[PDB]
Amino acid sequence: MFSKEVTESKVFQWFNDRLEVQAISDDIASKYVPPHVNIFYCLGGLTLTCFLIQFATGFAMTFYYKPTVTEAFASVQYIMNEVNFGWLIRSIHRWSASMMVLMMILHVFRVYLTGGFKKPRELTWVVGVMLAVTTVTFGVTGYSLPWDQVGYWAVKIVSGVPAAIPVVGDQLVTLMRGSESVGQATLTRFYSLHTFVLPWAIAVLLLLHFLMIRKQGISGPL
Amino acid sequence: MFSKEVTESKVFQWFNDRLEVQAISDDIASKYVPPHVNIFYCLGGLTLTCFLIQFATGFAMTFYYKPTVTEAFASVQYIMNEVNFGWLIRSIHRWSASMMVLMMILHVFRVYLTGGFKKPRELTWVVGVMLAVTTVTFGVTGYSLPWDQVGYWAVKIVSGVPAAIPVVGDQLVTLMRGSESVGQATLTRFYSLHTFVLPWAIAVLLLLHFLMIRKQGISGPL
Amino acid sequence: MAAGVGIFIGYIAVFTGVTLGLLYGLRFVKLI
Amino acid sequence: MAAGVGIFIGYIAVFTGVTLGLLYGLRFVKLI
Amino acid sequence: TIEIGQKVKVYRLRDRVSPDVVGKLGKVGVVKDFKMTDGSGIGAVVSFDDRTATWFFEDELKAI
Amino acid sequence: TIEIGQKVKVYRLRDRVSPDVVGKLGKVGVVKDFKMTDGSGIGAVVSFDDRTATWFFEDELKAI
Amino acid sequence: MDILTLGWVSVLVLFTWSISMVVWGRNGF
Amino acid sequence: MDILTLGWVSVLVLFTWSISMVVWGRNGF
Amino acid sequence: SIIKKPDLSDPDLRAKLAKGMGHNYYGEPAWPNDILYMFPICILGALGLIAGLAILDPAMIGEPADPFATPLEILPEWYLYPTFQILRILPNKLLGIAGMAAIPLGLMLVPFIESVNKFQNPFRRPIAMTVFLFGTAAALWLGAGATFPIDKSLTLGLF
Amino acid sequence: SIIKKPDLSDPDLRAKLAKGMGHNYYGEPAWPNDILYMFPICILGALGLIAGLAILDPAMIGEPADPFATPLEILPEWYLYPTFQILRILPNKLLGIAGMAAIPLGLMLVPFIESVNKFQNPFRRPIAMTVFLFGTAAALWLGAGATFPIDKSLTLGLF
Amino acid sequence: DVPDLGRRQFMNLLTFGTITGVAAGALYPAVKYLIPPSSGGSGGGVTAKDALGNDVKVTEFLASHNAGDRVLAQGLKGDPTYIVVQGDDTIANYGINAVCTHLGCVVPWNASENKFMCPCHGSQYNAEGKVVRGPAPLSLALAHATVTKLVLSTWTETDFRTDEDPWWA
Amino acid sequence: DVPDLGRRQFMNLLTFGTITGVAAGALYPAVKYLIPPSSGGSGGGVTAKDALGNDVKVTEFLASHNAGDRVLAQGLKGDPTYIVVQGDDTIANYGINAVCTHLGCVVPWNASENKFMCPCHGSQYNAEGKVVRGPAPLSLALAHATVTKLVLSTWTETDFRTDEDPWWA
Amino acid sequence: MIEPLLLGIVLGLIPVTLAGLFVAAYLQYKRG
Amino acid sequence: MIEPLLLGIVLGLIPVTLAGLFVAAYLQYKRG
Amino acid sequence: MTAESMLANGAFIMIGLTLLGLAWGFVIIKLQGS
Amino acid sequence: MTAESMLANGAFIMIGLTLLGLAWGFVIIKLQGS
Amino acid sequence: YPFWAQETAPLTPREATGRIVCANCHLAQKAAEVEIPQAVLPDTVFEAVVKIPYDLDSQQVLGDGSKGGLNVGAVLMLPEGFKIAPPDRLSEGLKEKVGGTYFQPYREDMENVVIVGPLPGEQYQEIVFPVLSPDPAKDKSINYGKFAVHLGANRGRGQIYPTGLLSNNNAFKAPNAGTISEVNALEAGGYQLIGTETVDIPAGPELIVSAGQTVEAGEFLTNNPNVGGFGQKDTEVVLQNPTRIKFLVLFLAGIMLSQILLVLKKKQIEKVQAAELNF
Amino acid sequence: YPFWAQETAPLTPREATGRIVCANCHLAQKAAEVEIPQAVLPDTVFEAVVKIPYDLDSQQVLGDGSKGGLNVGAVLMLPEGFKIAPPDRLSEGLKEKVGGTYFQPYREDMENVVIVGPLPGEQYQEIVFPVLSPDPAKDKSINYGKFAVHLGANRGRGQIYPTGLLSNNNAFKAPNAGTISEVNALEAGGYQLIGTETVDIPAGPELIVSAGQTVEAGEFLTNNPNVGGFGQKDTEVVLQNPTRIKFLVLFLAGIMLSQILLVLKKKQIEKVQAAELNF
Ligand code: FES
Ligand code: FES
Repeated sequence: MFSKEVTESKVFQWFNDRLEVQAISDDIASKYVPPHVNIFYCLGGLTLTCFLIQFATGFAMTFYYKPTVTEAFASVQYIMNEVNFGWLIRSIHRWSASMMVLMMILHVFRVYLTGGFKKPRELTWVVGVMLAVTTVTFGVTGYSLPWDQVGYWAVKIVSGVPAAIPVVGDQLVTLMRGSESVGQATLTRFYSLHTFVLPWAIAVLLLLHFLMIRKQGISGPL
Repeated sequence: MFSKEVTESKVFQWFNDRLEVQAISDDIASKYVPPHVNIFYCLGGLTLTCFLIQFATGFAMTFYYKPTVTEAFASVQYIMNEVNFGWLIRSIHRWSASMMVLMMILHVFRVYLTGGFKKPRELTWVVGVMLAVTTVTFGVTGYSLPWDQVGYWAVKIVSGVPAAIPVVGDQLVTLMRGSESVGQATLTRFYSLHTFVLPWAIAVLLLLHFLMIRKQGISGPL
Repeated sequence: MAAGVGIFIGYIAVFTGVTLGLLYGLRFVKLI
Repeated sequence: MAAGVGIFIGYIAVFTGVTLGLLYGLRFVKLI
Repeated sequence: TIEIGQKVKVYRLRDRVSPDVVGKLGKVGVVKDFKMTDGSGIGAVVSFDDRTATWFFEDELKAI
Repeated sequence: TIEIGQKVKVYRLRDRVSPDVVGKLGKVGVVKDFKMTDGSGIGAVVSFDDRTATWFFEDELKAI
Repeated sequence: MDILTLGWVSVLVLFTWSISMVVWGRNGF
Repeated sequence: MDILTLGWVSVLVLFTWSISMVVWGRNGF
Repeated sequence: SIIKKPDLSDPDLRAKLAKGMGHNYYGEPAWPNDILYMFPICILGALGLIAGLAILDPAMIGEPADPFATPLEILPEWYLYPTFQILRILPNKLLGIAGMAAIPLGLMLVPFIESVNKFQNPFRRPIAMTVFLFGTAAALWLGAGATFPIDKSLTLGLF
Repeated sequence: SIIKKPDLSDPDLRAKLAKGMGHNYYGEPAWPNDILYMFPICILGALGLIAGLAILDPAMIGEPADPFATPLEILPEWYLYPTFQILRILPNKLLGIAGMAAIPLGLMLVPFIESVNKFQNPFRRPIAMTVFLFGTAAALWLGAGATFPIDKSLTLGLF
Repeated sequence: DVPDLGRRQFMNLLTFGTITGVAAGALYPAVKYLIPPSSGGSGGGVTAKDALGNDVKVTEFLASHNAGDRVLAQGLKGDPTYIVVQGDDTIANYGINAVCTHLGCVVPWNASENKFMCPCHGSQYNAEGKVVRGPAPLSLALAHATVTKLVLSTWTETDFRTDEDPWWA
Repeated sequence: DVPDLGRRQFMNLLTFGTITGVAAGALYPAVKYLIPPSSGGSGGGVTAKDALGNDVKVTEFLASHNAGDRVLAQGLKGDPTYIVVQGDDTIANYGINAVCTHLGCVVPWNASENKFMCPCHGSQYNAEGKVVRGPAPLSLALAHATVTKLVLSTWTETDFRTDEDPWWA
Repeated sequence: MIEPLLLGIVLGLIPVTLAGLFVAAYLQYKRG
Repeated sequence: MIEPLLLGIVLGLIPVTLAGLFVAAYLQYKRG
Repeated sequence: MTAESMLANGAFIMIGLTLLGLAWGFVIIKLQGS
Repeated sequence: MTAESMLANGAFIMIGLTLLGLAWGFVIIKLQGS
Repeated sequence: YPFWAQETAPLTPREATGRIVCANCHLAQKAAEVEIPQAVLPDTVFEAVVKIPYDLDSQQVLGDGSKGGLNVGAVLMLPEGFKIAPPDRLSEGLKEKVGGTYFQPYREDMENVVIVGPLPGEQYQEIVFPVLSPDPAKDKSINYGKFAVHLGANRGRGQIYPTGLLSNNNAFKAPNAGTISEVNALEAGGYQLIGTETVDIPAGPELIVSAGQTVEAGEFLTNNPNVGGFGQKDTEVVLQNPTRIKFLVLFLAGIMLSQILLVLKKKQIEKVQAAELNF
Repeated sequence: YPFWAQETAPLTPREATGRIVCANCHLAQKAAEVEIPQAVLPDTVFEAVVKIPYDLDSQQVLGDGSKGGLNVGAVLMLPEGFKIAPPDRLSEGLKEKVGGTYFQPYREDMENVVIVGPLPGEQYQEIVFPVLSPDPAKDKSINYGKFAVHLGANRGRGQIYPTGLLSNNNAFKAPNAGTISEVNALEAGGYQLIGTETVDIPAGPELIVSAGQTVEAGEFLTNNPNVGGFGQKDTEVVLQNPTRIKFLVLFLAGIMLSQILLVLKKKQIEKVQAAELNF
């Protein structure tokens, strides 16, 4: 991983002396991509690319977006209109949400049609499905943040379906909405989930997933 | 790390066939705490404890706190009064910010007075100083979130300080305030920094710090 | 704060009594 | 659009020309 | 598990194959290389007398 | 450079020391144990004739 | 030349070209 | 007995006791 | 490119291959061949294609939320089109929620059910490819149904 | 606890100890002695003391921010008391800013300057303990000065 | 007598059971915190508010509708409840909660057909709000509508349409 | 021939230089985005508002505060600017910006002393706003005031206190 | 609302990716 | 504003922790 | 042309341009011939 | 007592109870049988 | 007609729910389409072909009673800033395509919304609306972005007048459960049907209940002669900045070239690695 | 006096800056203190000892230019819900301690804020304010928490009347640059200094410029006889719920016991490990 020039440089020797960074190089270089791997094994990684764009542009939109029922739509139209390149950042964010979910579906098709999930990699698939759920949760929580007609009514519909359970469902609806009715509490809670809870949940699930693929490696040849 | 009972159970045998979790146990059990370590080596760990409380109770206060200039003080007094145990969660969070910084100062005193920073642990100390800066940034961004008088004026003072830079000061003030004057843009930006940017920065710096501690181990006997 | 000092004495005496009671009792039943 | 297919063809053709110009050129000067 | 350069006889064919490959069944061919197979087993490419080198699962072929 | 049981003789004292160690300068001892000193050094407990064992840095002692 | 057509064809061409550069670099599919 | 005094003494006692349990468990300071 | 050959003489690689792992030990080098050079080709492909889709088809600022007026047609994101159709067409709400929850848990059960067979190739997994292709056609049919009116949702107005 | 002794025969441990590392290879076991048992002792101590401080001394809802009325005495958090005093006492604002930034950057250089001496004990580095005790007394003096009027800030009203 | 598995597991039950009791004590305030405060209001007569923040005056409404069409106003549980005029002079004593029961799409009122007609999935209701047809299993909730300030109270008596105990109560 | 170190590093310069140009192209919109948009093209004629945010009319301000009194009204750069009356008939054509120059602490007005007196560090200013005493090196910024709508324009002309170029300009 | 372009990209990529994974599978399954 | 209790705990712990670390250091430094 | 049509045409162009992607990469591989 | 009084006495209580904790845990070490 | 929409709801044809007011009276629900470009550069005349497709041969009950041809109108609610291109901006080709269609704004100060109709349906199965996109450069209020274009296109007569009465083109229904004691024409197509509540129907639809069968309240007395219907189609048009696409094409060409250079650097590292393996 | 604050600023003594109105006329600044408990249970009479320390032998100039004793007043701004305990609620110790001090609310509907004074300073160096904490349980508006208790404490005569004139207890200063002329005792002790602008001063102050030195505008003409001053001290009182501390004590005892059991399990595992090493 480190070329001879970097290995001999006194700076790298300093780092090697203290943190033995060469061991990282050896671990990265020991791996090999088997011949059976093809372009479709890129899809999982592209699912991460779309997430990292979503991580960056979301960080961009937190600086201007105001998660309030009086200011959320005005702040989203401010991002679009007034903010410099806020049209680009918001459009890229919507498009990378759709492309993250599409790349994820294609990745589940690759995995499934290559037997990636088969023993010993059952837990990688299960953490996968959890990741997928977390991503659809990101999509739902985000859809409602603009507090536009489409978003507000999508959260109205989806958050009221837990009511189907006779007794417990009412409590789940009051928890999801954070109030008896979709309102300011629902927007504060969906925003806290979207921008804080769910990035940490999907980052813990991404670390679990990538640690299990690193340990076990890639699946065998078809 | 796994008793004789957990080991040999079909469940642990399953997880160990797949992910080789036994290697984690071996690595955790191989380490030893040298005799010179004493109660004061606890202080850095307690700095993490105070951070984890700050991570949990902060997650709690994101569900109710509304980062708007018209609703931030009303939402903080709603957390205190109306929300169940929101007085407890907010008071614990305010107290754990002070106790995180105090535990960090006491941990800098331990480290510096134990020679922990000396070669080869120079980079652990430098990431330490980065952590410290990030923690004081958490304190400053948080102090202003209630948008009370002390908070609003503390952000007014601190955010107008970069103005004194001769050439580029004014743009740094406009950048950190997010507006010509401390206002709603400054509260949206301080909240984005507080609940999203700074937790990720301090978590990357905490992971770097703990990885360097683990690789290098603890400092030598005094 | 004389009463507070009394309560502090009482807390350290109660808890140290519980600690040594538990330690010697468990050692007696050979648990520890 | 037919104009779009013409521009697409031109785009691809020029990019193939640059990729293979660079490939054979760098191979010639031995950079590859 | 399987010796290189070892004559093998194909007792069974796991998968449906073209007629030519089925002709290979029951023919002695010196294994020429090892190919990783579907089940992560070590399958063996088999060079037959006619030189139609076709890979086979280790389960299929039997050491000769 | 030092092994256990090895007879040693302290010749220098890197840090300030109590009167006992003042007297121990130029004394005959036998290594009793390996101290873990600062600077990540391998120190050595030394049992002298006095019968009181004092730890020393590696540089201080002279193997003989 | 319509700039809207050129924008759509640039995006379409970058999708085609990224697929072709990935099969070229990796030497197959 | 003053509840307020018991409230402050519980916290002071838990600080003392946590220090004493850490030096007891580790068998020294 | 230089391709490492699996060093099968090594008993450690044979043991790993027995368990299904150890395929990251042979083939082309991971770094820098694939990770350093080829991965940024895909990262730049995706960044450029998402930026081009953003520029060409920017995000649309909707109408301000009216709690008193429900859009004639309210729809979720496209990935929740089959999830949403299930809700509307199934009369009992509770079976709708059971189906919504049965999608992810059934997916979580895919590996345990299917690992009876060891063969990863789709052509050596007949029943699993039958269930998968039927379920993909059913999820695409439900998703297409979500957009249609509730009267013509189940037939896509085709018949 | 029965304490492992450093196996100095091992050349790997000797090499690690030469470089300053390898102190996590001897002493009492890390797990479960300290990690499992003692760490939750400190975690529960801190959680209980923070909950007791929160209950006994809860947070104060201040007054709402008035942009037109500056509080007579605005103060930051206690950890920025020495920094805040730096700002007000120094006549030139830019000099104050340079001092504020010199606190963290000055800290970042501590290891490089100090590593000239290999000894970790404070009593073996007199100059470093002199500079440290002077700097801790100066930071506590600045912090105490921050909480006084600017007229009596530098003397704490003592002189 | 070195502690065997049984004694070790009993001491693990003692220690970690007590730490689990303390953990549950610390978690209970957090869980109760996350549960929204039960502060919807009185839970009885919640004055019907206008679409705008202002609370609608009964008489001002009685001078605005002109009997052309049914109007909506924030209701119990924050669901827009229709206020019928039924003669213009005095609002009807009952207000039909205009939230479809199938999923919650606010049902508009087609005064041409004299029946609510939800566009969301096409669940019809009559003037009284009973489901004449459509997927919606239950009927639209009713509320009390006094002519005084307006107070909206859940229909505690048997509904006069289906003549059964109200599901919403 | 096999590419030598120089050739390898030149091809690395080609590839990663172009990837750095593409990265800078993608990063520039992000950095410009984070830079806040300018409130307006020119910060001139910034109608004086209030802390509550309502626009402050010159006539209403004149009616209140009698004479020789100072009341803050939001001004240029979102800083409260005192508006002098000096006769209760026409507001003075100038409005002292009551923001301490060295810090941000808003400066109150003591009409009894006829001198501004900042409470943070005691930085005083005379009636005209000039620095008389205290740690603040610069003076309070000035603006125009119009007696006919109230608008505050960046005071660009030479200040009539120190008779030097406006520092704030 | 329905985004037609996005569902065109979706219905285009899903079946071409499925066809290509079944083709890669068939070619690996083939015996030369 | 000044929180006198918090400042008390800060000014109590800082010097007791400093004294304790200098005592630990002296105890390691001194030779038995 | 219209946004609505990009549902159908956009899908076929995708199918069309993925394979044309694939194929052209092979063309480059064949063309380079080294 | 008063809130303001808790600055000095609270600091002395901190020093005192840190040293008393150390002492009492050494006491507990001794009170156990080795 | 479209002008009774101006009368009934002068503020805006679209409600907050997104239901154009046309539906309040045109009860049936036929199709409707708009062929608006996915994107339109600023200050450029484009065309929005509003298809209002009904069967040509179908005949509807004219107000008098005798069947006749349908007409077609529409309310094309363009985004803010858009309007109908003036004739001078129209090209000769679009001068021909549009013809003599009169387009009027739903109200002054609302030029974006345009109400065509009523137009004879035989030759207006497709109404080309010549739009002129706004320039965000000239007008600050206008910005570049995706904007919604809502159409309400209707063919045939309505069912309910602005007065609230019911038109002859409507399936009448029973007021009360009353037996049909009398049914008479009186040299007209109106039928004074007979609780025996006497009700009158006009000379539009033919009776399905002409027999003396008893009637119940609600049951349709006549067939529904409405062969037309209102439809609404919400689309989107991206007002695209040309500079955005110039810099996009430049950025994507940079990415393409960098990908070429990435594959070539991989070729170089592969050559080095192949020479390293050789001994 | 305190009632001139009621008149001047009836709404509230404290400004938005937190400056009590006292200072606006009591220009000097001396120390003021409040001995309020750190926490007070609900519905409990406690004491707030407002210390107003001034040197007792110090003599101020009186309205009539005659040295005399100072007086002491104060504005104790308690939190919302707090009040002055009525005499019935007072204990005998506090009944006698408070004595006959009359405490009045700054205004009706503002019982929390209490004004005392003017009181002879000789016997009122410390004014015990008998407070009565509110019960959040009985009063929904009031809640348990940390609250701010502001204080004003003037210890001497002011300098400027509500009329805006200046009192004799003040350092009078030059209006304009002149030179003293025809200096005489205009009043009984007042003076008439003489741009030669004739200015008059009251008897209180003593001239520092009586000599024929020239005068400049804004130059203090006399000594400052102001020996008193106003001070303000903002403190805090925690209205504490007793149940909060009951459950806190129980939770912390749980934690303490669990820590004991953690050390005991460490002892057990140390025994197991020590016997495991032995063979
Ligand atoms: S929600 Fe109205 S019909 Fe389903
Ligand atoms: S900012 Fe004005 S005196 Fe400090």
